[PDB]
Amino acid sequence: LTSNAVLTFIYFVVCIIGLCGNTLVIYVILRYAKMKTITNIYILNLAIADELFMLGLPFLAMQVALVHWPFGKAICRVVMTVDGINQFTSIFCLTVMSIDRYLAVVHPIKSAKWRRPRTAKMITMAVWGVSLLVILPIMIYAGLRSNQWGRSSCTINWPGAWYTGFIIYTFILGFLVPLTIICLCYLFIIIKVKSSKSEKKVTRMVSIVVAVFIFCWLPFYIFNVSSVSMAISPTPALKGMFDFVVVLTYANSCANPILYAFLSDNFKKSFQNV
Amino acid sequence: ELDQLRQEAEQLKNQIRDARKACADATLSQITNNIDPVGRIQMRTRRTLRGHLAKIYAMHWGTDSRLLVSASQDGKLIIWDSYTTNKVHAIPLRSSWVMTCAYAPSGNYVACGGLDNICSIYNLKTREGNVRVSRELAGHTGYLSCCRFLDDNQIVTSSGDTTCALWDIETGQQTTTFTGHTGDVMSLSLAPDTRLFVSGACDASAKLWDVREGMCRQTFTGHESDINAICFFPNGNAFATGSDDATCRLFDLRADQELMTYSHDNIICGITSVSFSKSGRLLLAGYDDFNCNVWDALKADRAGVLAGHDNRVSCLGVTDDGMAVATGSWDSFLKIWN
Amino acid sequence: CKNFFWKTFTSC
Amino acid sequence: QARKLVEQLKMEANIDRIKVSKAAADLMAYCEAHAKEDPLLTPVPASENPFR
Amino acid sequence: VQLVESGGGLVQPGGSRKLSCSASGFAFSSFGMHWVRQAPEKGLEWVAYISSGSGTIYYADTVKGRFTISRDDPKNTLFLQMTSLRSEDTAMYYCVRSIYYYGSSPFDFWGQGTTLTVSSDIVMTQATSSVPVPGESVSISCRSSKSLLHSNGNTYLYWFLQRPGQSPQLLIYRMSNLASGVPERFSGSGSGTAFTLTISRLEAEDVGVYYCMQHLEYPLTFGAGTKLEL
Amino acid sequence: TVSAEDKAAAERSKMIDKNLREDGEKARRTLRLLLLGADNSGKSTIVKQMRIGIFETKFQVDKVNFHMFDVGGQRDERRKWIQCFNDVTAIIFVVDSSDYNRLQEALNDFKSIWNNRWLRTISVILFLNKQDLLAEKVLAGKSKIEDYFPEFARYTTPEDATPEPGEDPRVTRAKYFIRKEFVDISTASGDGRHICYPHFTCAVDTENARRIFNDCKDIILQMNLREYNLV
Ligand SMILES: CC(C)CCC[C@@H](C)[C@H]1CC[C@H]2[C@@H]3CC=C4C[C@@H](O)CC[C@]4(C)[C@H]3CC[C@]12C
Repeated sequence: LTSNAVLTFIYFVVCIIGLCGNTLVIYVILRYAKMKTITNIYILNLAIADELFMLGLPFLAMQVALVHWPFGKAICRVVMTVDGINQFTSIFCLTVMSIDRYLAVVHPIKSAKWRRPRTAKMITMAVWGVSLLVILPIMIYAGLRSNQWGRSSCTINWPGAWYTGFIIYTFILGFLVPLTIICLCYLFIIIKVKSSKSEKKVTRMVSIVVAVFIFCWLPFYIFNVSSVSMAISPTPALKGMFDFVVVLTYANSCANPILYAFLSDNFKKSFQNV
Repeated sequence: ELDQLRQEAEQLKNQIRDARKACADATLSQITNNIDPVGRIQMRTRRTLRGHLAKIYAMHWGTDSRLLVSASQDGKLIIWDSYTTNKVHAIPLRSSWVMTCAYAPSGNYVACGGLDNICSIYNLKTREGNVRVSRELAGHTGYLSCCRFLDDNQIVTSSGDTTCALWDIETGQQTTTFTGHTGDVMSLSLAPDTRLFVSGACDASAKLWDVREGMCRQTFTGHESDINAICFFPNGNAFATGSDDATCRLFDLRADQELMTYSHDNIICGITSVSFSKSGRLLLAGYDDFNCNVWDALKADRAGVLAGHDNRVSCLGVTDDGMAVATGSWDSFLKIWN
Repeated sequence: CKNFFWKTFTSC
Repeated sequence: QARKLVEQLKMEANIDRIKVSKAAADLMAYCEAHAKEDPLLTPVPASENPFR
Repeated sequence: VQLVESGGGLVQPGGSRKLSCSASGFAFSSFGMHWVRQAPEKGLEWVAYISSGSGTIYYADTVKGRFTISRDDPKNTLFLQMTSLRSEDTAMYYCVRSIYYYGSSPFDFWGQGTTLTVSSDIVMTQATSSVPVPGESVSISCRSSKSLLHSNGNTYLYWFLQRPGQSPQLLIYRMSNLASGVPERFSGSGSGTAFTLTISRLEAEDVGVYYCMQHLEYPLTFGAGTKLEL
Repeated sequence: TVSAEDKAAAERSKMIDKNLREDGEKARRTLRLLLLGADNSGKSTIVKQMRIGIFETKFQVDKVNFHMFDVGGQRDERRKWIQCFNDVTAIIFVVDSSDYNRLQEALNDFKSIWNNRWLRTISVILFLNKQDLLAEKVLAGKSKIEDYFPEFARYTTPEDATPEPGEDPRVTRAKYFIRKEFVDISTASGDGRHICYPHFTCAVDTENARRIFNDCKDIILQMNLREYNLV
C-alpha cells in the first residue's frame, strides 16, 4: 500500500544525491587534477565503482512498487551480477587504500622502493579480477520464481543447507577481514604518530571511518542469519522493517566520497579552479 | 688629491645632467596620442611539447624557424622539431646545473654553460652519427650567465664575476676583456650588424660597449633594483629593460634618456623576460604572477594576457619571421602560442 | 517458502 | 683609480645630441611603415598558417 | 668506417647458406640496414630491409618465404639465411646503411659485396642507353610513371654513380641537394615525372653508369641506367 | 597520408623517449643535501670524518645514498646561487662557538636564511662545534659573557634537562644560553612550515651520519603526514 510508495520514494531520494556527489568528484578529478598524486588513482577507482553500484536501484525499487517483476527473466541476471561485482569491489578498494596509507606513514623511506606509479594500475586489475571471480556462483544460479496466484519475482536460490553456506560465505568476507585490517592499520598509525597538540584531529578521523561502516552493514547480516536460524512468520510490520535495511546497505555509497575527497585540502584548492 | 678628481667628476655630471635636461623638448605620449588603438588581441595555444622531468631555464629558436633547443637541470639537452613535435637529438651533460644555451646561426654547433665556470661546444654534423664534445672554454672565476655567437669562430660570454669576454674557438684564448661593472651582470644582447652589444648588471645600470675598440661608450641608470632581462630594438636605436620593481623601461640610444614607462598599479611581482615582435608595435613580457602580458609599444596601454601555465615563466622567444612565440616555465611543459 | 533472502522478497 | 675614472667620464662627456622629437618621429614612421607585414598584429587566413 | 662481407659458394639447387657482414669504425645500433643484389649483366634490384630495433622487417615480394635476415648488436654483425636455391639467384650482393630524421642523407656508404653462382608497382624509365664522349656539359633525363611529390613539399629521388670495378656512390638526394665530398659542377633539377641531371666542365674520372631511383613507397625500384664512353 | 620517412622519424622519437624515461627513473632513489658554512669552521674536518668548480661528496649509510654539495665563493651575496636549490630536503648549517667575537654577526646571517622568500619550505639542521675550546675558555675564566652579552647575569639555569652536568653548572649555563639565542630567531616566525633541530658536536665525533639519517626520516614523515590530510 502506501508503505510501498514511501519505500519507492526513499529509494529514489538517495540515487540523485549519490549521482550528484559522484559526478562532481569525477568531473573535478578529471578536469584539472590530471592524476598528479598516487592517491588520485584510488579515488578515481573508488568513485567509478561507487557510481556503478549506485546505478542499479530503480530495478529493485520496481519490485516492491508493483510486486510482480515486469521486465522478465532476461535482465535480472545481469542486474544482480553487476550489483554483486560492485558491492565486492568497493570493500576491497577501501582495504587497499587503508593498507597503502599504513605502509606509507609507518615506513617513510623503505616503502618508496616497493611503491611505484606502475603498481597502482597493476593492483586495480587484480582487484577487479578477484571481484569478478567471487561473484560467479551468483551468476550461475540466477532464475525467476513464480506462483500461479499472480506472483512473480527473480530470486537467487535454487531447489536449506546451501542458504546457510551462502550466508557464511558472504559474511566471512564481509566483516571479518576488512574490519580487522582497517582497525590494525589505523591503531598502528595512531600509536606511531603519538610516539614521535593536533592528536585530537587524528582520533576524530578514526571516530568516523569505523563508525559508519559498523552502522550500515551490521543489521543486514544479522537478519539473514535469523532467516536461516528460525522459521519466521510474515508480517507487514516486519516487511516495513526489512525494507529499510536494504536501503541502509546502500546508504554507505553516498556518504563514502565526501569523507575521503571533500575534506582534502589539495582537492579543495583544485575544485575552485574548475 | 682625490678631492680635485671628485669635484671635476661632480662638475662633469652636473653639466651632463643640464645638457640632458635642455635636450628634452616634449613627451612621446603627446605626439603619439593621435595614433589609433590596435584593439583587443586574442591568442590560443596550438601545440604542447612535453618530455622533460625538471624545471626549464633556457630556449632559443634556430635560423630555420622550425627547430629549437631546450635545456634543463636533469642533465639533458634536447633538440625539438616544432612542426610535428618530434625529437632529433638528446645530449647528456657532465654538469647537472645549467642556466644558458645557444644555437648557432649556421646550424653546426651548440654552446652550453652553467655553474661549473666552463663553457662547452658540441658539434652535430659529423660521421658515425653521434654528438660529441669539441672544445671546452675555461678561464673565468664566476658562474656563466649568458653566451652568444657572432660567427662560427667567435663567441661572447658574460660571467658572474663582473666580466664580459670575447673568445676565439680555434685558438682557445681570449682576445678582449670588458671591465667597468660594480656588481654581477645577468644579461646580454647583440646588434643586428654585430658591431655593438649591451649588457645589464645588478647595480641598476646599462652599458653600451663596442667590439672593435673594446671600451664602454655610454651608460644609463634609471632603475632602483636588479635588471633581469634586456632586449634590443629591431631598428637598432632603442633598448628594453625589465627589473624587479614591476616596471618595463625603454631607453633611446640617441637622446641618452628615457622615453616611456610600462607599469600597472595592480602588478607587484617581478619581471623575468621581454621580447619584441617583427614590426615593433607589440611588446611581450613574462611575469612572476603565473602569466604573461602584451603591451602596446606606443600607447603604454595593456592589450592582452596569456594564461595557462601552472608556475613562474623562465624564458620566451619569438621566431625570426613572426609566425608564433614560445614560452617555458617551471612546470616542465614548453608551449608554443600562435 | 517464507524467506527474506538476500536483497529481494519472494513469496512461495 | 680616480684618474682613470675621471678620464673615462671626460671622454664619455664629449658627445653629440639630437632632439627628442626627431627621434620619436623617426621611430613612429618606421613602426608605421611595416604594419602590413606583421602576422601577429593583423590576423592571417587559415590557409597561410602552417601551425594550424 | 668499414664494412666487410663474407660468404658465397656454388651450391646445387635446394641448398641453404648464410651470408655475414661486419662493421668496424662507427656506431652500429643506430642505423638501419638494407640488402641489394646485381645480376652479372643487368641492373641493381632491391632485396630486403631491416630497421633499428627490429621493429619492422620488409621483404621483396619475389623472394618472400625462404629468406630470413637478422643481426647481433654486441657482436656488430648482420647476417642472412637463404634457402631453396634456384637458378635465378646467381648474382653479386651488396649491403648499405641509412638513417632517417629531419635533414639526414640516407644511402650514404656502400660496402663490398660477395658473388654467388648457382648450378601497382611504380616503374621508371631512362631514355638513352649510352652516350659517346672534354669541357662539355651533359644532361641526362629520366621519367617516372607517377608524380613524385607529397603534401609536405619534398620530392623523393636519388642519383647514383658507378665507376668500372668499384662500388656505387651517392651524388644527389631529394632532387636538389648536393652530397658531401664531391665537386660542385654537378647539378640536378626538373619537375614531376621529368627529372634531369646536368654536369658542366666535364673531365676525367667521370665515366660510369648513372642511376635515378625513387623512394616514395615500397618496393624500391631502380632504373636501366646510361653509360658514358670516351 | 604520411610517407615512410616520417614513420621512421616517429619510431626514432618513441625509442628516444623510452630510454629517456628509463634513465630518468633512477634519479629519485638518492637524497641530496646542501652545506653552508663560514670560515674558521671545521667543515672539511667533519667531511673527511664522514667520508671514511663546486666540490661534491657522496656517502652511503644503511643502503641509502646521500649527496652533499658545497660551493666555494666570496661574493657574500647569495642571489641566484641559492635560487636554484628548491628541492633539497635539508640545509646543514655549521657555526663556531669558541670565538666570542663573531657570534653576534653570525646571528644576523642566520636571519637571512630563515627569511629568504624562496626557502619557505626547507628545514635547517644546526650544528655547534668546538666544545672543548669553550670548556677550556670557561674554565680559565679569562673571558666573561657579561663583557659581550649583559643579559647573561639575569638568566637562570633551566631545570629538568641535565644531559651531563658532571663537569660544571657553568658549561651547561653557557650551552643552554647559546642554544636559546639560536632557537629564538627560528621560533619567532616558524608558522609550522619548517623547524630547526639543534645539536652539539666535537672534533672527534663519529656518529653524525646516524643523526642526519634520523632527522631526514623525521622530515620525510612530517611531510607525508601533512600530505595525507591526517594532520
Ligand atoms: C560491469 C561492467 C560492465 C563495468 C564496466 C567496466 C568499466 C567501468 C571498468 C572495467 C576496467 C576498468 C579499467 C581498468 C582499469 C583502469 C585503471 C586505471 O588505468 C584507470 C581505470 C581504468 C581505465 C579503469 C576504468 C573503469 C573500467 C573500464
